[PDB]
Order: sequence, then structure tokens, then C-alpha cells
Amino acid sequence: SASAVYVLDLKGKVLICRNYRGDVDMSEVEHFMPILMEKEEEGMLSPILAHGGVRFMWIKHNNLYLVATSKKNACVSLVFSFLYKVVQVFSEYFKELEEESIRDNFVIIYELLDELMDFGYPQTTDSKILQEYITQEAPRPPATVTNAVSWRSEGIKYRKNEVFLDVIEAVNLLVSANGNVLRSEIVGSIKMRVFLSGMPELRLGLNDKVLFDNTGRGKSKSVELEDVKFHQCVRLSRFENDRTISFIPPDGEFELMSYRLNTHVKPLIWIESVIEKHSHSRIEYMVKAKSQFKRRSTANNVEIHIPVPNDADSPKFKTTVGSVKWVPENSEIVWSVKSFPGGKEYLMRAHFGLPSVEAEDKEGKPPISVKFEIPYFTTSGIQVRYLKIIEKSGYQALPWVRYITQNGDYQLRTQ
Amino acid sequence: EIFELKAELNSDKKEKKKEAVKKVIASMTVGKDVSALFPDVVNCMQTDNLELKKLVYLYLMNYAKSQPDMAIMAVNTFVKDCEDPNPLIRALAVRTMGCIRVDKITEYLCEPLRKCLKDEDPYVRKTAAVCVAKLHDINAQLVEDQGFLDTLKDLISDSNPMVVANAVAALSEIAES
Amino acid sequence: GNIFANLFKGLFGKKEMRILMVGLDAAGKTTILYKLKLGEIVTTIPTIGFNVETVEYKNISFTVWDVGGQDKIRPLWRHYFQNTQGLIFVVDSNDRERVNEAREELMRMLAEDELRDAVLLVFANKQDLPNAMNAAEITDKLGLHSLRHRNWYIQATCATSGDGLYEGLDWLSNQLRNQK
Amino acid sequence: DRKGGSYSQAAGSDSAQS
Ligand SMILES: Nc1nc2c(ncn2[C@@H]2O[C@H](COP(=O)(O)OP(=O)(O)OP(=O)(O)O)[C@@H](O)[C@H]2O)c(=O)[nH]1
Ligand SMILES: [Mg+2]
Repeated sequence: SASAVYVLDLKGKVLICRNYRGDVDMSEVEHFMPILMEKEEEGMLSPILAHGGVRFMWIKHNNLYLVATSKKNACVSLVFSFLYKVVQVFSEYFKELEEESIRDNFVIIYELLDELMDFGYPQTTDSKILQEYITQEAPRPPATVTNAVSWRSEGIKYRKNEVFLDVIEAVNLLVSANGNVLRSEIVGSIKMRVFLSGMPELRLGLNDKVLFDNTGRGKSKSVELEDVKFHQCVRLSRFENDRTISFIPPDGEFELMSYRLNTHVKPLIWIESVIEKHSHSRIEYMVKAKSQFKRRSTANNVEIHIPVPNDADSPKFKTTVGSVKWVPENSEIVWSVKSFPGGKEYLMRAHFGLPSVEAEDKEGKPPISVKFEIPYFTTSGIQVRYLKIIEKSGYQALPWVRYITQNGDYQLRTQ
Repeated sequence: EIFELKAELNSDKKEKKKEAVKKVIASMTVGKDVSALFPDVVNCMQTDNLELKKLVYLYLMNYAKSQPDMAIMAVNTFVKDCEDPNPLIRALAVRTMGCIRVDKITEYLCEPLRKCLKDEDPYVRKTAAVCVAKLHDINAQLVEDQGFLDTLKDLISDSNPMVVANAVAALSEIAES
Repeated sequence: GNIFANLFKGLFGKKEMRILMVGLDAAGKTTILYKLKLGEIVTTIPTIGFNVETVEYKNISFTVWDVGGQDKIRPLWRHYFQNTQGLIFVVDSNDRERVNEAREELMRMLAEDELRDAVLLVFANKQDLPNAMNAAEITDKLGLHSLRHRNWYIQATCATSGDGLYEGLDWLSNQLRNQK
Repeated sequence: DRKGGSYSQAAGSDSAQS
């Protein structure tokens, strides 16, 4: 229940503001910057600010803080969801999120803000629906918003019915300094870019453990996602009733389902680091990377980031496979490898000097993270069974899907 | 500057009026007190272009509290726009009527609110519910006298499920206060 | 410079002209404007603000800005006085009590230096009952014959019937346009 | 070709489930 949502700037200037209830004065935005500065300097800065009896909830955007001032005890989660929807709509309409587009599309930006929410209650949240009624280059509102199906616009015609799916896998491993993995969770991502004619109702079917157990086929390799979230077009009733993933696919790229469950398998890449750091004399980087993934899968664009000393200079890299580049801005050395086949063993030996004068304050030990991304690999083993594409007119669809395995929160605690 | 903008707004050229409106909107967003030109834009308010109508409505909403006396020359325009065949125009008029913080403005908008309460368009119904909720928040006594509680309650048991949800949220907000 | 484009535009008609819609409330000003623009007797709510419309006749688009006779809208007629070339006063011959108020409003409107190039335009509204006066009694009561330096003409127009609107439009066009 | 795994055809439903 934010009183007014406004877009700020890096210098405190409000790029654009739009009051929705009028219960909060527009002059409260000026005091938001001093409050944020005081909070940052004291460690008490939070996204939800508080200016007396009015709370100024702000979200750190790409270039401006989306401050949504509120007065009463409005839904904080609702305000955050509205801000996220507004950010997504702006990203869809404008490819750049900065001051260049804030002051360049004000005529359409004001109309979009007015149409999105009224009296603090959001009304329009579909990017396609908003673009079909408000454009920067007006007819009556589309019937899709009024109709029940607000995620599948009717009347869409295409020459070919091709849908491109993406089995995105995020391998996150939380390995402590002792060598044991604490947080090892893999989050699935079933995103399909449906581009067909009409409003087909997708019938999602995969090798789900629950579905296999219900059907009596709980003996093969089935993916048991701890948390499964359906898309907006996905009908929750069918999933709760018999796990039937039946919903109208959206026009374009959208996230249908996103699995999320813990992983009990060995890490895809095993990286062991050795720190032979002398006392203000030199530093040793005994970094050894072992590929725990299958040899048939290659980790393309593998970049194992090893944090080097903050004051370290004149470093020498003695590795075997993969180029090592030291970035002064990042204050770390990334063991970048173009192609990392499974089972490969890469050994590196870093050596650099240190300044004679000791550092005044400590810099910490940031965890070492790798950027391995091996496509065409299904670590979870979940295989899609079928995709029920049904249309009233009747057409032969040719859906496609690709499985991509990447490294997410794969951070290894430093020694 | 100000004189040139006023002269452009007091002209019969649609391109010049649109340029003046865009300049006024840019000045207002940049931090320029354009409330002094609100009476000049009052005459150039009833325009066929929807882009200019939205800018005029936004200027009136942002310049309603600053110049409540000058806002009395927009009740007729709001009444005329409340019966526009285009659902977008009707929704914009309903939103602007509830967004104007005028004590004497909402009194004359009760009839348009009652007319738009039974709007067949789900977007029109949602806009009418939002306007009723805004009027109740601004004046609970006025909302009670207009008898919008019965209309809001019956909106829940109708079609336009998004409009039903908007009406339910409006009723909860009215009951919350 | 060359005026070939102006001559070409004037050969087929380029003049538009202007007009004003003022008078007391319930004097047929809104009805007169609707008849000029549309041509039918449509019932409308009182003009709280103002009505803007244009009528094309004789190749001239004489736009008329209707102004209500309400107390809160009577002082708002000064906003339309800027960039205005014509002024039409709506008389209420059937409202004897409001006749004095209408005459006072007309005198106040005509007593402004800004509204000097607009000739008087008095329409005998409510010309449907026997109580309505003629074209000379109304002018004599309003004192239009003593308004020097103003082209004021008394015309009787009935909103329900529509007769006399053409005569008033022709008189306004003659007062504004003085060409062949 | 495309990085991250080549696109593969998908079926319509579980043919072995009737
Ligand atoms: N029925 C009828 N009404 C007439 C006639 N002549 C004048 N009128 C008046 O014309 C009025 C029409 O009202 P409006 O359309 O609002 O125009 P108006 O007279 O200027 O009134 P306002 O717009 O409120 O200032 C009626 O109220 C009548 O009082 C007539 O011949 N028949
Ligand atoms: Mg009128």
C-alpha cells in the first residue's frame, strides 16, 4: 500500500514520480537521500526506509532507486511485487535501465505508470497486454486483460509453430574452508520460448518422481524437485489434483516451471587451492582443479576465480591448462578455460611478491567461485516425457528444448 | 519561456499544443513549477487526441491541490469524458476524477461514479471501483451517502474476475479504515 | 515575398471566422450551440464549465464556445475572452426575473476593453411561448440600440423549432466577414 | 549449433502410460 512509487537517480534526483493515493507529500523524497546516506555510513541502511510515520521502501535498480513511499501498514510483499513487475515492464519496453531512457520516454512512461496501478492497487502487469494498449510510437483496452486468460493473447497467427525450451541447471555448491560442502542445492529452470499460432494449452510432462510413483513407474531415473513453482499460465488446480501441468503457453519466452531441490551428488568441478603466502615476501597459489563431471560433458567457458592478495603485485602464473589473467579491479585471478572436458585435471602455481609495508587493515577472505557451464548435461537426470500441445484449429507443433548445465552459487570457502 | 509556452497553448495548432504540453510535462518532471500555467491549459483540455488528454489530466491531477479554485473549470470536461465510447478514455477519466484531491470536485463526480459503477467493461468496472474507493478514503461520509457499499459488495459476485478482485480489494480498504 | 498560395487558398475558401456562446442559464445557449453543431434538440445537463464546438457554414468554420450562465461559471467567461473574435449573448425572453440578470451580464461582458472587436450577438431564445417578446421589445429593454461602436442585432431563435438560427449565423458572418 | 546444449525434439505425452 505504497502512497506513491517514484524512480530516483544516483545523485538523489527523482527521474520520475507518480503519486497513487496522495496521502504522502512529494517533498519526502528529498529526505530519502540523507536517510540512505546516514544508514550506509552506519550500516543501518535497508531497502525499506522510514521517514517518521511514512515508510519509503526503495529498491536498488540498475541506475536509480525505485523508492515507493508508503504511509499506512501496506503490504510490503505486495509493494515489492509491484516494484518487480514495474521493473520487468520497463526492461521489456526499454532495453536500457538508466537515466538515458528515464528522461527519453516520459510521455509513455507516465501513461504506463498511470495504467499500471491506481489508488495503490496494481491493475495491469502483463508486458504484452501493456504494450498492446500503451505504446511510445490509443485504442480501447484489450479483452485479454478482462478475460480469464491474461497470459495468452488470442488471435495470434504464425507461419510455423516452433517452441524453444531451455532446461537451465544451476549447480550451487557451498564448500567450506574445511573441504566439506555445506549448501549443495541445484535449482532447475524449465523455460520455453513458445512461438506458434493461436492460444495452445501446453500439457507439460516429465520424468517426475511423484508422477512416476503415482503412475506406478517409480523404478527408473526420476527427478524429485523439493520445490516446484508453476508459471502464471500454469493451472495450480491440475497440479494439486494429479500433477497435470496444463496451461496456455505465453507468446514469447516465459518460465513455465522451476525445480528446486537439494543435491547429494559430488560437485561437477573439484577445486583445491593452496596458499603458500610468505610473510610480506611472496605468495603461492597451488590451485588444482579436478573435473568430477562425466568425461562426455565439457565445461565450456570455465573460469575458476581465485582471490589473490589485495596489495599483491608482479604476479607470475605457472599453470597447465587454461589461461590465467589477473584483474586488478576484481583483486583476484580467474583460471579461465575455454573448454573443460570432464575428468580433466588442471594444476596451477601462482607466484607474486608483496609490498614491504604491511596493510593497515585486513581485507577478508572472499570465497573462491567458478564459472563452469557445461551444456547438454543433465546432472539431475530428469527427462521430459512429452509436451501436450493442443489447439482448437488443429496443427502439428514441433517443440524443441535444450538442457544447459551451469555453475550457480558454486563458491568454495577460502583457507 | 512562460509567455511563449502560454502563447503556444492558446493557439489553434494541434502540433503546437502537443509541443507545449510535452514541454510543460518535461518541465514538471525536471522540477519546474508549472502550476501557474494550469488555467491556460484548462481551455486547451477538451482535445480529440488521447495523448494530449492524458497529459492534461495528469497536469490537472498534479495541479489540483495547488490551484483548487482553477479546478472548477474541469467538472464539465470530466462529465463529458465519463461517457466516452472508448473504454480507455472512460478509465482515464474515472482515475483522474478519483485522483483529484478536491473537496468540491468529488461532490459533482458522484453521478459519474454511479454511472460507471455498472460499467460492462471489466476495466471500466475496475476503474469505477478504484474511484469509489478513492472517494470513500477522501470522504467516507460522501461514499456512504452515495450508497457505493452495496455496489461494491455486489461486484464480488459478478463476472470480470479481475474486476471482482479489484472490488473486493476496494471493499477491504474501505472496511480497513 | 509571394502570395500565390494565399490566393489559391482563398479561391476555394479559406476563411473560418469565430463566435462566442454566452448568456444566462436556461436561455437556450447550449441548445443553440447544439443546433448549430448538430441540429437537434438534445437534453443536456447544465454547463458547469464550458462547451466547445465548431459549425461550418458558407465555407467558414464559425467555432462557438458555449459558456454557462451559472454563478460559478459566469466569471469564467473571461478565460474564453482571450483570443476571441466574436461574442454571442443568449437572452431569456421567458424569464422576466432573470432578464435583468442577463442584461447586467451582457453589459459587464461588453464593458471590457478586451472584448471590443466582437460585435453584439443577441438571440431571442425561448421563442416558443406567447410570453416571448418581439425583436424590438427585447432590444429596447436591453438597450442594444445605444451600444455605439458595436454591431449588435436582435434575432429571434427558437431552440425547439430551430427557425432564426440561420439568420443569426448570416448576421454574424456579415459582421465578421465583409467580402463577396 | 548453439552453446549450452543443442535443441532436441520433444514428445506429446507419455506413450507408455496410455
Ligand atoms: N423546451 C424548450 N426549452 C427551451 C426553448 N427555448 C429555450 N429553452 C431553454 O434552453 C435550455 C436548454 O438547456 P442547455 O442545453 O443546458 O442550454 P442553456 O439554456 O444555455 O443552459 P446552460 O447550458 O446550463 O447554461 C432549457 O433549459 C430551456 O430552458 C424551447 O423552445 N423549448
Ligand atoms: Mg450550455
